[PDB]
Amino acid sequence: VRYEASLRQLEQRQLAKSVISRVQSELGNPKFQEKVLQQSISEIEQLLSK
Amino acid sequence: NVIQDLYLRELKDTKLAPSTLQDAEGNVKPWNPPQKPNLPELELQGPEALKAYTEQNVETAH
Amino acid sequence: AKSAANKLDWAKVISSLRITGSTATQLSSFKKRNDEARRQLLELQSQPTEVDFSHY
Amino acid sequence: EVSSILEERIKGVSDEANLNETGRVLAVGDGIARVFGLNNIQAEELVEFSSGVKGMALNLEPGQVGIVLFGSDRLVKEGELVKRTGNIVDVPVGPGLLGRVVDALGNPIDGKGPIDAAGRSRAQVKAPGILPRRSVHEPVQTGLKAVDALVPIGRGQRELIIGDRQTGKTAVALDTILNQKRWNNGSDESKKLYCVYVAVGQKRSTVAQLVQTLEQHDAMKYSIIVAATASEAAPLQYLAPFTAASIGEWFRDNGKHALIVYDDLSKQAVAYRQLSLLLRRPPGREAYPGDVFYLHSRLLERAAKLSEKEGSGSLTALPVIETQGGDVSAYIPTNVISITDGQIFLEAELFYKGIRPAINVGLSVSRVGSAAQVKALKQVAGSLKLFLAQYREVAAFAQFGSDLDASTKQTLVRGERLTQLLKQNQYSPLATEEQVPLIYAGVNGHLDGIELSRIGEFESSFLSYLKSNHNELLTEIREKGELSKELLASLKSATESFVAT
Repeated sequence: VRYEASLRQLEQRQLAKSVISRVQSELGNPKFQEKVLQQSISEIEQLLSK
Repeated sequence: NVIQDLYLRELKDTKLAPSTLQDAEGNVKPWNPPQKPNLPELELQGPEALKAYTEQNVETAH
Repeated sequence: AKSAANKLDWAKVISSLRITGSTATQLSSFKKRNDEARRQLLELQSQPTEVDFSHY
Repeated sequence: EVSSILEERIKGVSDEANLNETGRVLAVGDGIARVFGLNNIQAEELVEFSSGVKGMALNLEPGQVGIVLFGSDRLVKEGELVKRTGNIVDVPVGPGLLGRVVDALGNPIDGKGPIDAAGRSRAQVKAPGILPRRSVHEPVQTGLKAVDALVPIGRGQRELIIGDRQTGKTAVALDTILNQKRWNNGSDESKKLYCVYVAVGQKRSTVAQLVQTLEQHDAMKYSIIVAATASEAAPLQYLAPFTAASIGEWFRDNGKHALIVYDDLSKQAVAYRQLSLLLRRPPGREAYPGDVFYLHSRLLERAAKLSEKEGSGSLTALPVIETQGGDVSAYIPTNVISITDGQIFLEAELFYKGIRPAINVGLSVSRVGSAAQVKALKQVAGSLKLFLAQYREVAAFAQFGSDLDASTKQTLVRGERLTQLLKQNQYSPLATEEQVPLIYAGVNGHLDGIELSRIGEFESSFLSYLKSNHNELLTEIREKGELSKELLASLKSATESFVAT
């Protein structure tokens, strides 16, 4: 049980660093531009609801 | 949004990392069960002892 | 239980006091007490005799 | 599996709405920020710095609201925005904290998976009134003979462990936790104590060993270990007893009886000293801010034996104060002494003298409580105190070349044996049922004759003898808790029987 649990944690941190790699992948894109448009309209929706 | 992008992309596109089951076995022990350690035996067998003890033991005084 | 044996034993210890000699009587008493005290400490030491395959 | 759990965690992030209040950091460093803005703001609120740091707010000024960081300086930067959490400091409180080491915030630092919390509570909660209380009618016996007999400990009561640092200072307390295993193993909730060991200011290695020790003695399964290691922030350290207290209150509220060790309370004072000196409050005596007394007093009075109506739930407290230089005239020890309901002075010289426990009984009192100990043990130790006091007086007289008369040496001889009787090795709690015989023997002077060296042998053997024959007798002491005529006679005969052999 102890080594099994340790392995679940080890797997989780390995796959965690892959999430970091996916973050680096997202931030390159001109999705960096295109989602700003999404944020722009989202803030329009938010502040109009105020 | 970014939440969706990160979630979808990460989860889908990265499925696990290698792991070694053999190494897991290495750090644990399967344990096979101990079999018959020692068998009881006849206590102080040989009535050489018995006659000796009856005759010798008499520590009562005069 | 063990207490019947030990009350009767110790009653006999102070009876054996009445008779003379006991230089190796006491070693016999010591042996019976020793191992009797070992088995009770064993029986209190005890784990369940099989794995809890419920939780673990 | 791990993938599904990760998927759940990401899935558990989703959307947000307009954040009320902002303010811009300006001067900042040391761990104390001052932000401009935050016009609406509760005092003691938690405010989220955009760095990631969360910080309570201790100064509200008509200039710049002073938010004490609970994170590293390096993360914070000039002109950052901080958005108010909107919550005065609060702790998750629940049953799941049993069997968990948790940091001040309440996150497991042993990482046995996130806590199962039945509520959240607030870190500052005022002490229960005069109205919700009952007088202490339930003993809690530490299993250290000197403690139980001489300074009886009762649930509710705040009893101060004071003495020179780490002279097994932690170990005295740990022994109590270990003997509370005996009830824990048992049954009846109100006859059980849950135990919260709070560790403030101690190095990670000491703490790690401690949690290991508790797991080793398999006493981890009913403990909460609240930790704030030495590296951790002075603000987190200041907040640490108060957030431990709330976790305790969850027990108290449940009607459960529990005991909270605040080791070292002295380190809370150091923390508040730092906190104040970088909030630039005028510094009090010895640079500890004056309301250190207030801080400690409000904290300690939260533990109580409640009224029957209010479920009786007794949080019991044991503060532990390091005495630097062994002089209690220092401001923080003086303050604590007043607050606490008893004092349990430990002396270094007696440790070296080989009295282990090294508790100096001349300086140790339990100023209240006497229904805080077993009736049987009270009867036997009735003159244990007197004999010891006499031993102390006689021994004092003996110094400087006075040739003692035989009557004084009867006392002296009796007294010496008692001292040997008290000693107990670290991590070796005893059962009270079998502490009553040992004191009976001593007080009834059956050990006075017995040679000084082999007193320890006598103690060990006597216990074995009582286990052998008079195990019926021990059962009765457990069952009736006051020595009857039959028990006194049985015990007298048994003790007599074992004096020789």
